[PDB]
Amino acid sequence: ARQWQPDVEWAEQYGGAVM
Amino acid sequence: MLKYIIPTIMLMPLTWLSKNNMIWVNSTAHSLLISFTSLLLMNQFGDNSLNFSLLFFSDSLSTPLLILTMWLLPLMLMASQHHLSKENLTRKKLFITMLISLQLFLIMTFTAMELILFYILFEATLVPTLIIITRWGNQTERLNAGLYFLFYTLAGSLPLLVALIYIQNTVGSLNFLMLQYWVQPVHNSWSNVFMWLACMMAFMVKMPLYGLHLWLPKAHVEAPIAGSMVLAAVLLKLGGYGMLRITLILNPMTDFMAYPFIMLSLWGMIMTSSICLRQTDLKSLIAYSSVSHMALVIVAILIQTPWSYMGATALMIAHGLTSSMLFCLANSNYERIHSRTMILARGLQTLLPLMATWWLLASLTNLALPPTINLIGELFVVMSTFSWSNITIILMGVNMVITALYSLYMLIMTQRGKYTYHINNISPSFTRENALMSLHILPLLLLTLNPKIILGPLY
Amino acid sequence: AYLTHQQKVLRLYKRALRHLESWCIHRDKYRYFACLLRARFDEHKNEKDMVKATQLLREAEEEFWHGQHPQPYIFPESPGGTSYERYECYKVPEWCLDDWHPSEKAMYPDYFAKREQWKKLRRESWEREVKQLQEETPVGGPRTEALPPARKQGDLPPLWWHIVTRPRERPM
Amino acid sequence: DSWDKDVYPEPPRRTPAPSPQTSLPNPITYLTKAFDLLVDRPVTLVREFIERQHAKNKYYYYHREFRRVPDITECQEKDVLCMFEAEMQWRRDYKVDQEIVNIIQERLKACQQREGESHRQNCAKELEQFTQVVKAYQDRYHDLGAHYSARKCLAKQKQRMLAERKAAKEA
Amino acid sequence: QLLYITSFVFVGYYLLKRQDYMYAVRDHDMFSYIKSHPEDFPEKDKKTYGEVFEEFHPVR
Amino acid sequence: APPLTLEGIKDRVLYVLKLYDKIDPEKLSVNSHFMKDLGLDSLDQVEIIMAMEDEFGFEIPDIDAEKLMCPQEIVDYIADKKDVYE
Amino acid sequence: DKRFLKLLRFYILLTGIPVAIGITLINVFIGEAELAEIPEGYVPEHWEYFKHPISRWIARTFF
Amino acid sequence: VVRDHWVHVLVPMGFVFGYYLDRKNDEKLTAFRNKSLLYKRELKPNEEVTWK
Amino acid sequence: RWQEDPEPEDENLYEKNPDSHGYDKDPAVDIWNMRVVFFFGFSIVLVLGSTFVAYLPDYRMQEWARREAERLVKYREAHGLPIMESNCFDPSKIQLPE
Ligand SMILES: CCCCCCCCCCCCO[C@@H]1O[C@H](CO)[C@@H](O[C@H]2O[C@H](CO)[C@@H](O)[C@H](O)[C@H]2O)[C@H](O)[C@H]1O
Ligand SMILES: CCCCCCCCCCCCO[C@@H]1O[C@H](CO)[C@@H](O[C@H]2O[C@H](CO)[C@@H](O)[C@H](O)[C@H]2O)[C@H](O)[C@H]1O
Ligand SMILES: CCCCCCCCCCCCO[C@@H]1O[C@H](CO)[C@@H](O[C@H]2O[C@H](CO)[C@@H](O)[C@H](O)[C@H]2O)[C@H](O)[C@H]1O
Ligand SMILES: CCCCCCCCCCCCO[C@@H]1O[C@H](CO)[C@@H](O[C@H]2O[C@H](CO)[C@@H](O)[C@H](O)[C@H]2O)[C@H](O)[C@H]1O
Repeated sequence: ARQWQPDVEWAEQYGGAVM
Repeated sequence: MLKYIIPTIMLMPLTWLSKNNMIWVNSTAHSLLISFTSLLLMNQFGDNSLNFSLLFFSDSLSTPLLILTMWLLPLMLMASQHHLSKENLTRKKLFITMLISLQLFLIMTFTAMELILFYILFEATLVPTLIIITRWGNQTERLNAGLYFLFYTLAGSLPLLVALIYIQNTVGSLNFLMLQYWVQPVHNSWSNVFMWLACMMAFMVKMPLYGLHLWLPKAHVEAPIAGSMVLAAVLLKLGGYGMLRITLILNPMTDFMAYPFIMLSLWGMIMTSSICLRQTDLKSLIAYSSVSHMALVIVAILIQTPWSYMGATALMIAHGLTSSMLFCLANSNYERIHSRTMILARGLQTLLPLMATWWLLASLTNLALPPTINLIGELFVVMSTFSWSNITIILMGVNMVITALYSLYMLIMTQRGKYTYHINNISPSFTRENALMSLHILPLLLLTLNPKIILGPLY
Repeated sequence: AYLTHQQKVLRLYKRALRHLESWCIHRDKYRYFACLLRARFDEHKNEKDMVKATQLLREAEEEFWHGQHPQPYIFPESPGGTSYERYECYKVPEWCLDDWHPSEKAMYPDYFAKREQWKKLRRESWEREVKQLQEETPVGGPRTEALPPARKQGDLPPLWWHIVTRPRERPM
Repeated sequence: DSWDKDVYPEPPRRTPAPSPQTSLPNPITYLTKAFDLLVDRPVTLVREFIERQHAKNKYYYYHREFRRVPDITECQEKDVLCMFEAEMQWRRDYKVDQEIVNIIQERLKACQQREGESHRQNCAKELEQFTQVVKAYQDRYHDLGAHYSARKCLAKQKQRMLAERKAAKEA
Repeated sequence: QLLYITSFVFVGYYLLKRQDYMYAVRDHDMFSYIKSHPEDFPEKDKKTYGEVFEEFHPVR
Repeated sequence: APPLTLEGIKDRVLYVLKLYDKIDPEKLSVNSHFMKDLGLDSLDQVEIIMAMEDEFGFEIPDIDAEKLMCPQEIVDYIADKKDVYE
Repeated sequence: DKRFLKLLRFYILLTGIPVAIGITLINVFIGEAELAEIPEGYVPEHWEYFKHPISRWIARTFF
Repeated sequence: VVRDHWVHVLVPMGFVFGYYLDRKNDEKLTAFRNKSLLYKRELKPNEEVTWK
Repeated sequence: RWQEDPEPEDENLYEKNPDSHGYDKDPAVDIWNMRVVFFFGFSIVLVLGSTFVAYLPDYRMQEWARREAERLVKYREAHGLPIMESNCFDPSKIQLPE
């Protein structure tokens, strides 16, 4: 199983106005 | 110590300037030569330690840890080069650079004569370890494992920094040799109680003390094999080494401040051993095994007897080689079935007969079979802790029963029984994998022939 | 229980006789009581009231539980017997032969030539076997674990490899 | 012999002469003769050859003698240069005194085996000398702790001396 | 690359010289002040451990 | 133990049936249905299986036993478990 | 598995056999130092306080 | 010397360089060479430093 | 949903190299990496390192202490002095409080 890397759902945690 | 520091740094140019296909050959070959030269540190004397210069010294406590540290670097390269085989070339060199920088900090940590120098190098190990886990870990939870590791350590280290700087202010020096002659007794006061806690709680977290141990199973489950080898073998020992040095200046207050932490270790070792019986993850079982084994070291260091320091020294070395071996053994399975579940791949002795011999040897050392140094260390702690209070023999005796139960249960679950029908990719053990286990078990067993060199300064 | 009433009585009969045989030991003694026990089953063999027959069975089970041997005889290779699973450590799966080194495979040039033919036969038959199951399984999936026989000539029964190629009971 | 018999004494060995009362031949006698010829002679010849090679190359090694230096009782407080030499001296004495207790324990253990069923009466001096030596060692070093030192050793002695002063002042 | 090394060494040399000088100044001030105020830095009458008393804490 | 053969298994399977008083040793053949041809009932079939179990020294589970209805089926079942291919 | 254990024996014996032979020759032909009293006014070298030649050589060379 | 195998001297050379630096540092710490109460002695006919 | 490489099927080194030692895909590198590990790891560190440890000169003066202890026991028994006296320091050099 290859190394996990952030997907879109993970990245969108950081795309809002606030955390 | 420059005869070891400089060669270790030279591993960086060697790796970076090596031909593309030779990075693993060159780094492993020359890191073994450095390990060979580390045997010159064993010019120990009965009375005086080996004091090279104003910055670094070696005594019978740091020498075995120094030899263990430098022996481990070539073993981590062997363990690492498989799962990194598809990695980008530059990122391979950076991974090897992180391991080299970790050895560099570690050998200086164990030889620093100044405690504030010790602290900086002690705390510098975090950076390479954190990077290894979070960058080359394979799962999502490697990011949380990084933060828990980071903030558990700093939570204790920052109080430690304040306490050390306070001690240099009032004593004038933090040179360890000076502190042996200028040490003054610590009297009862709330101020000295918190000075005691600051000086010790940073080391208790790295051991780890039961209660503060929950960062360790997280880190292990998420770290790559090389991160697990260094973390189990050496990094846990930083706390033990720090406690063996700092307790010099905490007497006689350690007489009553030890009690809560002995209770946590005496009870914690029974509970962590019992937890090992119900673990479903193989790496998590070995992690909880370390907590149980390191609780003996905390008890031994805190009761402060000649027999307890000899026992604690032997335990740290013996557990270092054993725990590293167990992690590598579980990794060899994981590289095949790509899972850490202990019950997934069973009856492996049928398919991998020689790897089943390594499993047996590793388990026997874990349960401390005489005359292995695992038992010698464990026995000396039991003998001295019995003198401390006879009732402890019950908890010590029970722990040996439980330790046998889960060590052989892990052997029986994965190696015996019927093999799993649908798992049909169990290829024969590679020469690389067999050599890796023999380099753990042979030196571990050889030290039985001459155990004095791992019994510390009170031998 | 999945078993019909008729199946339940028979399993009790076989179970009852075996525990009776443990008590008696001697064959002449066992023969005498085995015939008396068969008589008890033969007495109500024609009962037609399924409430009485069901009662007769339940009472019989209670009697067996009171009279069972605490240590009944077990065939050595049956579950619980002294030889059960004794040989599982000698059963190696056949896929292990793929990992043999060429020099190891060279000692049996004729066995490994036959082995390739079976592997070829497995490869060639698989697609048909999958198709046969798809076009015979009712919508929603199977309702039982029973598998079909082959219909055409030159077709092998679906899902046969791990049954045909399983290890021998005395593999070494 | 090859060690100092004074440090490791052994009473003279009294072995009774054979006085057989049986016509049969003693099996041990013949096995002794065979062992001597088969085992002892070739083993001795090899040793004698080796001891001839050693004779042609005779070199010496010495037992290190440490000069005495002022004790911790004569060191000014916090004077590391004088404290360090008194601490190294104290540690060498500590390691030597551990070996004296081992020599006496060895004498005691050898006596218990040598005397046999009579050891309780015949090993009274070895037992007495062991009891006295263990008392002295305990008074010096017991309970100092893992971080022991000449300072802690001295503090233990002073506390003991004060208690004994009150013992004499009380009577 | 040679200019990066040369410029760092050039600036570093003067920084090390000032660094050394400021530490020499600190010692010069400290020693003269000790000279100017004898009453505040009196020599300690140094007992030996034979004369000084330390309470003994057994490690039992 | 000495190895078995298909003809050896068939010889002993019939041998046991020939010593059973409810079966006619003349009407008996490898293909006789214990129910249709030999006239036996469910209870007699159970005892036949127990006799074969005692003959060859191994147990046949009830789930498998109830389906063995002719001597040939018993012979085939034993050979499969003993890996007899003759 | 067989291949690894042959390699393990070979590389262990590659230096093991030469070492075992050398130790034997050192013991037989050089021998061990003889305990002696320090001659008056003689200051021994720190490696002269050990008995075995290999121990003496280690002290002379590395320590 | 070969462009293939010149990197194999970096670490062996580091050991020699480190070993030499270790020896030099001992020169800065000769304040008590032949002055300790335990070990001081008169100098042999050609000796000039008891150790170095 | 979004553009992404599929996970590559796991590879077996024995597939294209039945003599593989598991170190590398290159047979020449694979044998070399094996030799440096076995030679330096076993021939050098473990064999010579064990021999070196076996012959360490009187590690922590354990032999010297026994020899010295023998010398003192011989002296004190010949001159009638106690083998070991409880006071570690000469009481003439001590000055008790009060
Ligand atoms: C006990 C002595 C030392 C204690 C030191 C404690 C300080 C805190 C250290 C960890 C800080 C981690 O900071 C943050 O914590 C939470 C949980 O803890 C994690 O979040 C995780 O747990 C929370 C709740 O438990 C879930 O809602 C979340 O889905 C999950 O991802 C974050 O991913 C991590 O970024
Ligand atoms: C991991 C958690 C570990 C918890 C460990 C708990 C240990 C508890 C230690 C209690 C001892 C504290 O120290 C104790 O208190 C005060 C210091 O303010 C001292 O006493 C001093 O303050 C008190 C104030 O009440 C005055 O009465 C007294 O006149 C004064 O001398 C005591 O003589 C000292 O013995
Ligand atoms: C085989 C593997 C062993 C590990 C590797 C060790 C290699 C070196 C081993 C032996 C080295 C020679 O060891 C050395 O021999 C000479 C004998 O000539 C001794 O020298 C001694 O005897 C000779 C005369 O015979 C004189 O110089 C003098 O009397 C004395 O110095 C040394 O004190 C010893 O240290
Ligand atoms: C005191 C310190 C001693 C340190 C010793 C370290 C030993 C390390 C051994 C590595 C040996 C590698 O030596 C090797 O030699 C050959 C020719 O010379 C080089 O060149 C080779 O390249 C490829 C392999 O990739 C071969 O197929 C080709 O036939 C050959 O030309 C390699 O690029 C080099 O890797």
